[PDB]
Amino acid sequence: CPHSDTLTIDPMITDLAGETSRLRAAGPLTRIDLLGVPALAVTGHTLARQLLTDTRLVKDINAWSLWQSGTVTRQWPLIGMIDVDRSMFTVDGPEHRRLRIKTTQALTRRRLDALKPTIERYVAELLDDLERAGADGAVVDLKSVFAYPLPMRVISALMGVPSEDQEQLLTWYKAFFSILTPQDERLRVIDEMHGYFTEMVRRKTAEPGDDLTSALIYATDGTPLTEEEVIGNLQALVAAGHETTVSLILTAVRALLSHPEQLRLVRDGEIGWETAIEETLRWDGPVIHLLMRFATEDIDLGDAVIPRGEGVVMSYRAIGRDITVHGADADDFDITRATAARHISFGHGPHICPGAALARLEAAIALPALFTRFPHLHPALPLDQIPNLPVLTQNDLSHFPIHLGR
Ligand code: HEM
Ligand SMILES: C[C@]12CC[C@H]3[C@@H](CCC4=CC(=O)CC[C@@]43C)[C@@H]1CC[C@@H]2O
Ligand SMILES: [K+]
Ligand SMILES: [Mg+2]
Repeated sequence: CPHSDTLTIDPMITDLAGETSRLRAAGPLTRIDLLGVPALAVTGHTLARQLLTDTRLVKDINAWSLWQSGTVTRQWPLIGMIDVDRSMFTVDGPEHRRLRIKTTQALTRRRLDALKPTIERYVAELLDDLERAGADGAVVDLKSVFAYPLPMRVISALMGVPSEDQEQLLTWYKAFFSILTPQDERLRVIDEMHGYFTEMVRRKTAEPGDDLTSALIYATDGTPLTEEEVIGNLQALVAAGHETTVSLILTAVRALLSHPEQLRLVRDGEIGWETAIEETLRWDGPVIHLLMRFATEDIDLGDAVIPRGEGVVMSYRAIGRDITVHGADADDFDITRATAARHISFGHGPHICPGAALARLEAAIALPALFTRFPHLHPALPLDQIPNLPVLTQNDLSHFPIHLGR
């Protein structure tokens, strides 16, 4: 714990709070190390906003000098987070809008109303599971019984993933995200995931349905998307759709239970559940780091330069704790704070999250339904002793022991 001018991101997530504070105090641009690979980290709000609209920063991995020289390869444990197939994720420019449009149109709040009953149905279902599990005052894992399955169910409904394949998806993703997965196994899981979605796209081509995957395939709007692009989008939509939303639900519940006066505020209708959700995103949101962007040429920030070829990471957790924007109490959870909804936790610029409306809806429906159903819900384990899974880029809580109460 001597001074270092490069900040190593610990992959066991041993001290997230401290690391997040360190990242802020070294910011708003600072050198980080990711499992032995160097990059810059944007930890400031204003500077992130600027760079996320800066055209000289591209997603394409071939723009990465460390990928050109071959000093970073597929053996890097984080490689699956950026070296993926052509999709809205990995593209920039006029091409990019073509890859987003059907998704953004499908995920407008008004189109989402059609999905609302389905979400309600799954929330009711899994609450029933919660009732049965937590009977006779037993300790229950809120994640595995409620928060983990709900978002997969919902995104699978939207994309048209069959009910019976979802378990296997969840197993893959656990392996994919965990630092502890052997790299040879992770890459194999990555190939198996690719294989599954390739066949899902072929199936939806042969027999299209009332789902977004079928819309990605057959476009009214009216050049049709290629096979790589449909598959690519599909992958991005399910992975993101599931992994982030799980976190958002668990962190909201933790935040509110650990600040019961504030839970009271939303229950008695003085602050919207929605606002509670926004402050959760600012304070304790699903994304820790977002890999990764690359400079097509030198980028001059006045008293700093991002060199051509260099990798740039968006540290969205640190950005949410920005004191310049949120004030001295940034590190506090406060759903009444004036800047609650002024975060960029869904991102900014062209690559801004297209599912943001769905995420907000899922949480807005899930949270009041949870606490209405179980008003004396409380932790069977001190909330501050709930550990993160060793997942470096994602705010992935391990387990959430509760009693239904009463
Ligand atoms: C709490 C929930 C969520 C959080 C915190 C979140 C956050 C983000 C962020 C920060 C990005 C990109 C930021 C950047 O490029 O720098 C993103 C991209 C994306 N997200 Fe969301 N997201 C959430 C839920 C979702 C949902 C529900 C979906 C789909 C239903 C989704 C689908 C996508 C896709 C496909 C991309 C890549 C978009 C692109 O690069 O153009 N995410 N997510
Ligand atoms: C980075 C991310 C989790 C990993 C996702 C990413 C969307 C694109 C994507 C496609 C894949 O095939 C692997 C998972 C990834 C790399 C998600 C967007 C927000 C979320 O934090
Ligand atoms: K690839
Ligand atoms: Mg120094």
